[PDB]
Amino acid sequence: MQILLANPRGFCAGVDRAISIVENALAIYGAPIYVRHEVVHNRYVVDSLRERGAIFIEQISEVPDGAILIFSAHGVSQAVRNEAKSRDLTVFDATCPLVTKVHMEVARASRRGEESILIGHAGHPEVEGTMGQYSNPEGGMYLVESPDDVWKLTVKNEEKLSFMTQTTLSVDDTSDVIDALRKRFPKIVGPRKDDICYATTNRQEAVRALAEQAEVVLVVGSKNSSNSNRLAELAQRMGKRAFLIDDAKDIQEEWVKEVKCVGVTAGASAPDILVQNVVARLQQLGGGEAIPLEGREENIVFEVPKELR
Ligand SMILES: C=C(CO)CCOP(=O)(O)OP(=O)(O)O
Ligand code: SF4
Repeated sequence: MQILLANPRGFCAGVDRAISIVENALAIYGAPIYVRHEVVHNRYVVDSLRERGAIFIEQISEVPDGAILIFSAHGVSQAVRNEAKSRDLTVFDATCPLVTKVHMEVARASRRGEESILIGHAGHPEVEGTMGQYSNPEGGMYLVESPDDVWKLTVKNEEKLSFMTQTTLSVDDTSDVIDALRKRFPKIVGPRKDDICYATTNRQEAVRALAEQAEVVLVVGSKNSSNSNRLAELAQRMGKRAFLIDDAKDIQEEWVKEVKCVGVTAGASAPDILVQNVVARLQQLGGGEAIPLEGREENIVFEVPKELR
């Protein structure tokens, strides 16, 4: 059994920064450090940090007065940032710069009273944060997930309309939704293609190349990781069996019985030690040296805030 590794895979720049933000806070100020929402969507990263004294909560009301609070990499609404601000709290913001970029555009549209449409998945914290940058009661902020949602949307002024996207979507599904938006609203304005980040695009491109060669694909990532789910889906749609797994213990022997080529990749929040343990398990089940595919080079790093060096 040949083991192939996708490239790129694993940590993006935003996740690396967000994790360092919480590790350095804990180091500078000692435990506890409160974090609103899982800092990134990975069970192993979250447990590692909790076991070091980060405490993960869902609402600002759970955080005591005097505390240090970190916003997750997914970002937060204005109302959240305001509730934190009115409270007696030291705040560090781990929001990925690439999410912040979308926030600034939503905020600009709000100020203009011009309506905006986000493509994204209902209930995701990134969507709640980005929708929550819009407050102008005179325009509007609408969420669509699919062409069918576009076909039912009505807006107040279709001559003044722009769109934004969640950072971790399917590049291909999002393309379909934009084509629908432009047919329904010919004067809609947007970025040249979408707001899907470089890491999400590259890991999709990499898993496409991986699935071309492998009969089975394992995607290391947590159930609630939106970008990881898109990797598994992509492979499945190319007709490969694909499984989303947190660690090596999730691998079922049947999944790889009589398989000649298995591929492994990792979503943007999954640490490389988990992939190493997956490879070790595949090897026990008969695989050989893991071979990395050639891949698009990633070179972007986002530094922690100077106050957290
Ligand atoms: C940290 C992120 C903000 O885009 C995304 C990368 O990590 P993850 O925490 O797995 O988020 P997603 O559920 O949006 O994919
Ligand atoms: S997946 Fe993209 S937007 Fe989300 S944290 Fe990573 S680099 Fe930032």
